Amino acid sequence: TKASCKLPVKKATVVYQGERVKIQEKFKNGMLHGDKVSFFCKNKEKKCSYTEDAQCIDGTIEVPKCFKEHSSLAFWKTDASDVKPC
Repeated sequence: TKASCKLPVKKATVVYQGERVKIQEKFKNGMLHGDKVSFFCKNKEKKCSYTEDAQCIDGTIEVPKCFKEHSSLAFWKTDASDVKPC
């Protein structure tokens, strides 16, 4: 009775099983229920980036607010997906 999720982004990069990929591609057909993937983010307090593990649920998933599909005022020149881990 485990359904699948739906890539909430068309170009999101997460770390599934310690591997960096694009949920919009690897899971182009939605993500499997329970699938755990971390998103890349940055810490203005530590000046480093890290990962936010996520969990796919029966047809529903809650991506970490950290991720920002909207750039608007991203500024800087190193999105979390391309930052060094603290």
